[PDB]
Amino acid sequence: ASRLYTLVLVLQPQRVLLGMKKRGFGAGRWNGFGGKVQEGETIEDGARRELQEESGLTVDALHKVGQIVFEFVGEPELMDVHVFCTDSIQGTPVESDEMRPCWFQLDQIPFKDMWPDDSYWFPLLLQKKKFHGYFKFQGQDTILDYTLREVDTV
Ligand SMILES: Fc1cnccc1-c1ccnc2[nH]ccc12
Repeated sequence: ASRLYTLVLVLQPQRVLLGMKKRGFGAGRWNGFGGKVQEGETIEDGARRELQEESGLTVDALHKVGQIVFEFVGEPELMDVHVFCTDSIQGTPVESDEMRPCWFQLDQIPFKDMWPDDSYWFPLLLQKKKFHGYFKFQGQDTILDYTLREVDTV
């Protein structure tokens, strides 16, 4: 009933890396790096793979920080997004035809140009909290209803 996705935030003490997606689903918004998990791959391995594909960066250990389920009314499949963070990467962020990376100071996170749910859970990430969330959307701009709770085990 749900499809697995990953989302990785490279979050360091004073800055966070986001990428502006150029095409496809979510294009035109700043976000972390991620995508669909493949057959025979663990969620964390898929998170690591997608970070490389989309940003050019190599991460070793990833830390689980959240799970968010998205419902888009009128679409049957829920999107089960597993969120991870890291403070330690190798490589320089790469701009490609699919993605434009940029570092942001923590006070300048571009919420108006991000998915609207990020305004709810990104501040929990910044304060090193973990969470379970569920957001029901109509279209890509309107949150009809949501739940969001902090957890000790993701
Ligand atoms: F950007 C996506 C890509 N694939 C699946 C789900 C999302 C998504 C949907 C709604 N809000 C979001 N905030 C951060 C990611 C995200």
